[PDB]
Amino acid sequence: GNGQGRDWKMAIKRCSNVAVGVGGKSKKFGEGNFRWAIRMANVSTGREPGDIPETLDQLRLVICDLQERREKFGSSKEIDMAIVTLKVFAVAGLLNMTVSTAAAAENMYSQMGLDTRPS
Repeated sequence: GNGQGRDWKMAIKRCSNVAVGVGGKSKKFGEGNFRWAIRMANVSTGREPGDIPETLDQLRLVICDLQERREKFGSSKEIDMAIVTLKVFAVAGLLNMTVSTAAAAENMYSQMGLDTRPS
């Protein structure tokens, strides 16, 4: 629960290069995107609104719970945006791995087996 730390800002800064669209013909991820995605995920999964994931493991738990909810209740433009936004924050932010688009981050998140729930 700390979206004010300097490590948090560096994570967002890394994700500033990532595009929401599949090409160079789109927007760039902003800090508002991630705060919205995290908050929307916390409320949906019985977490406190302002709970900020510190480690990668914490974020994966949120993503797993959110994807599970999408599997049970259904998909939508909002919940898909939230899930992919967290995955971008996971790959390009915490792991610091260069991805061009959100689709690339989504693809890297799966290949590295991050979809699997930790223990």
